Amino acid sequence: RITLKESGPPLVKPTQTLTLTCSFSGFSLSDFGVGVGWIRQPPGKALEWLAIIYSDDDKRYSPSLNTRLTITKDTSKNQVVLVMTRVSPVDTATYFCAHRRGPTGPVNAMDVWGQGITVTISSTSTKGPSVFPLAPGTAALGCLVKDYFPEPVTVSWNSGALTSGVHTFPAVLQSSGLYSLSSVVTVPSSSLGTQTYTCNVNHKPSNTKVDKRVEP
Amino acid sequence: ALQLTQSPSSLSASVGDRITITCRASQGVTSALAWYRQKPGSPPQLLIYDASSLESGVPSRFSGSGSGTEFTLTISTLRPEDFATYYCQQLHFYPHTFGGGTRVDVRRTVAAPSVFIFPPSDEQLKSGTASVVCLLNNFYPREAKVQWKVDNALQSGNSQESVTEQDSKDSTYSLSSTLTLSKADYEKHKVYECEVTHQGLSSPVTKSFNRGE
Amino acid sequence: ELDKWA
Repeated sequence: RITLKESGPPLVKPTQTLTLTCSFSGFSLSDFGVGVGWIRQPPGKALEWLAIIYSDDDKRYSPSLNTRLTITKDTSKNQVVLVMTRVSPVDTATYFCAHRRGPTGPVNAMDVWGQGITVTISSTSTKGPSVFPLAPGTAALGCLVKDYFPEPVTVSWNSGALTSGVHTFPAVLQSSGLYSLSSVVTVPSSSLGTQTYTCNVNHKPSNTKVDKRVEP
Repeated sequence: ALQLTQSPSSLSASVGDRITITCRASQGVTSALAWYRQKPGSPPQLLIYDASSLESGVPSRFSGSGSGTEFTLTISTLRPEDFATYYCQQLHFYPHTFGGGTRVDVRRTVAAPSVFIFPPSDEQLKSGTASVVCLLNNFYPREAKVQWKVDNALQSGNSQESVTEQDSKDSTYSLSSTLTLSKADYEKHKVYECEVTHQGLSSPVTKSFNRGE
Repeated sequence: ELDKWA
């Protein structure tokens, strides 16, 4: 039926402007009522309403983001554009654009959403990770994959041969603009002296491969 | 603006369970209230529009009621695909507002975490910084508190954590906290302890190490 | 202000 989609830059630097585009098809902005809004959602946090624009141009913004947002619509392309200025790391989130019906009672909801595009703010250039050990019956051991950019990084243990006991945690964007994530595997003691544990790290975005062995 | 208080904020249920979640409005929004289900990694999905109307294509198990300031979303029989986060949104006043979301995870017996603390490495310790991490492995429920202490001074504003998603087999969670000190600060303190507070523990449990020893 | 179709 109706499908919408977000385009734009996944990486954006503090201060600059973030221009997002909503390309849709299944309706048009010529249909009476029809609205297209922008909803953003930080990491692991709630949905936040950004702005809405309708078939005839009235637009409403978020009182909090009002002086920083500008919404427009090109009806020849069936696109809606959103410009957010002077961004900071707190603007890092996933941005969604959704469709709103028009009067035919049921214009009370946003029935179809884009799939979302996750934007990340970071005055930072590409950078490979440094791999440190997190080392010692149940026993834990792991790898601290620190200071890399941008996502993602892939971690496996013993070249994939070890999969159970493993927990690769979500990376965190540090105050430095760089990422950091830990991967831990839980084994049972006894093997700590006969078994061997190596985490294979691969940050494709910077071509960095590291095999790290961990022990007491 | 218009505040929407969702509650519970987090819920724990099983399949075939029947749960009712509410969404409270600070001001009367008539019936301009929508409900969405959101599975991790996927966008919100409309379930109920106009407060009580079931959105075409949505299972009949979902339903909504309310008007003005009180609204609910009920799931007659909980399915595997329902363990997600739910949000309500009102479209009566500008700005359009969302609630804080309600979380529905899989219920299992309380499981206390297995705590491990990892000191920084000598290799890291010469880049100029010391990362000490605490691991809270396989617990339930999700709620856990981690406090860092260096020579007993409670640490604040220099740690970061991330939790994994609920395991699809043992339904537990695992957390990872990283205290970041600068090498110099790391070396003028002795006890590095990680204190975990969790429903499966009668008293908080601490894991510590003495830098040098 | 009120939503637009209120």
